[PDB]
Amino acid sequence: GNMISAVVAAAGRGSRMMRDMAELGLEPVHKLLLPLNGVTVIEATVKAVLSAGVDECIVVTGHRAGEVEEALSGMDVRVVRNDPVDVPLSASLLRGVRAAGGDIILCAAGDQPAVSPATLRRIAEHADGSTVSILARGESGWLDNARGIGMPLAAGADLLRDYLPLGDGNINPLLWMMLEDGVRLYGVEASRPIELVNINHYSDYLRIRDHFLRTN
Ligand SMILES: [Cl-]
Ligand SMILES: [Cl-]
Ligand SMILES: [Cl-]
Ligand code: NA
Repeated sequence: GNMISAVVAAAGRGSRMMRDMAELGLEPVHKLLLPLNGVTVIEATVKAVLSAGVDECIVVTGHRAGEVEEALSGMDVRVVRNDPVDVPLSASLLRGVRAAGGDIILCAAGDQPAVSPATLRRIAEHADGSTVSILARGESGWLDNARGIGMPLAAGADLLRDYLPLGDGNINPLLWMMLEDGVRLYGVEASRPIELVNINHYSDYLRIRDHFLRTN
């Protein structure tokens, strides 16, 4: 409880979403660079994380890093690039955690821009050295499963440094590993289910954009 660092994973490909755009006869745009709220998806995500009151925000870049970094160029973030770039989400998070000063890390997906600052703040507040907190698929409370969950989450930096090097690369298998090991996982109910939407398909982006257009 001395310092909270955010790590935003903004380094991955999003081939499915780009193909979706091509299949609509649109020019594909990488998910993080799609327009949202007068800015880009990635700027929206970072703004939410900073608005959650973290002491610093690390952003991990890789895929199309030049463009993602240019999108963020006005923002108060510390950028670290994956090199080599072809690493999975867990490795991107690890690179970010390596760059973070804090004892608690708030891990967020760059492509999940509808999480509110208030939800992120609640997630960060429930983490400690031995407790992982996470955006829940349903109601708040202790979790005995990791169905339908992944990001954002918060955890002790030492705990993340022990778990992130393990597994296949995806976050969800690590959460199941943690539960098997007896790690306490606390689910925080989303303000709105839109907060759970990561941009995998173009339809996910349109769903988020529609929410943003409604709420200004
Ligand atoms: Cl918008
Ligand atoms: Cl770097
Ligand atoms: Cl701690
Ligand atoms: Na499509």
